[PDB]
Amino acid sequence: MASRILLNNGAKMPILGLGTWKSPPGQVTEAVKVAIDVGYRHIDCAHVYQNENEVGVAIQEKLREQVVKREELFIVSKLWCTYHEKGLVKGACQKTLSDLKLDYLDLYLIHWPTGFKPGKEFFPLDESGNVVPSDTNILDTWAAMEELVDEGLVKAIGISNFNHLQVEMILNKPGLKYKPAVNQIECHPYLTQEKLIQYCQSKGIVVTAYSPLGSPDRPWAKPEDPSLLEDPRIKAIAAKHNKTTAQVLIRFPMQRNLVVIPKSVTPERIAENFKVFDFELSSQDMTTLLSYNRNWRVCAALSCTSHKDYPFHEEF
Ligand SMILES: NC(=O)c1ccc[n+]([C@@H]2O[C@H](COP(=O)([O-])OP(=O)(O)OC[C@H]3O[C@@H](n4cnc5c(N)ncnc54)[C@H](OP(=O)(O)O)[C@@H]3O)[C@@H](O)[C@H]2O)c1
Repeated sequence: MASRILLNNGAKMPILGLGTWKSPPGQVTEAVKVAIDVGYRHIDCAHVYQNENEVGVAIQEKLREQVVKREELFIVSKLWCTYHEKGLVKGACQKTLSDLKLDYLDLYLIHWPTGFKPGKEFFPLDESGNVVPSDTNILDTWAAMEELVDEGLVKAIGISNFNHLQVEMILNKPGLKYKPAVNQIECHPYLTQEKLIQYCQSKGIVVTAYSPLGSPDRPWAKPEDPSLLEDPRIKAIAAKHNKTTAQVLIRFPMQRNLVVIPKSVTPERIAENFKVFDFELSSQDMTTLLSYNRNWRVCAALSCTSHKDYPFHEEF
């Protein structure tokens, strides 16, 4: 298992990174510090997570301690939906850079294909409970992302939560300057993403699997929802390897040539979750885990189902 995957800009992206959604500001600094100590080099961030300042504190400390240098880190962030207007993209990226205390990102993603009404609220809703969209489109937002590469603010650009037709839109764009390097999508045994992964990989786009543990901390979880970490069939695979269920769930996407970004703020779990380069899942294990697909999404953006660019009406 090589620890990095080559992107279309010649850079190498660590296949195991630390997620930071719902890592509270009061805990994320320690989380990132520990992660860096134990070998994480890739950190997945976003302005919408409201903790980039505190991620930045951790990175700054570890740079100053001489634990890592900047070139060894792979820092990812994402353009939030309220900043899809071409005139807002650079300022949104620069806010992220200022909070992270960095002068470039290794990768900057369009967080969702859906643009929302610009304003202070991250999720502007109307009386029907539906999001208020913006008059933005994928191709113009992409052109604004491209300018960030041209200006040296980001080394690579990509997308997140795009369906294959939305990816195709960018790929077919007249005058395209940079292909998306990465599509970051939800992926785990209950949402195995065979078709979208095959599509992206065939196009030279690296896939990053988010919510690989099934995001048990997600805010809209219901008591009846499937729970991957507690699935006894996965516990059984883990026991056979003398590993934890999380370790199996992290190794699974790695063996599909995906990048994976498990989130924790708990130091012991951060360290444990990285110990996935000392075992292999068998063909039977992989097949069994793939067979658990139920097309069950934890991140279905249910307030956005009427947005013109909602990604999940399409099969993939
Ligand atoms: N692009 C997008 O739209 C999008 C959407 C969702 C997620 N993401 C990215 O993907 C990252 C990962 O997804 P996620 O945060 O949704 O969920 P996840 O990584 O599937 O699961 C995170 C949860 O698992 C717990 N956990 C972590 N390690 C564990 C272990 N060894 N044993 C037991 N529980 C463990 C964490 O608890 P503690 O933290 O309390 O230890 C947390 O509650 C996010 O943080 C974010 O960076 C992106």
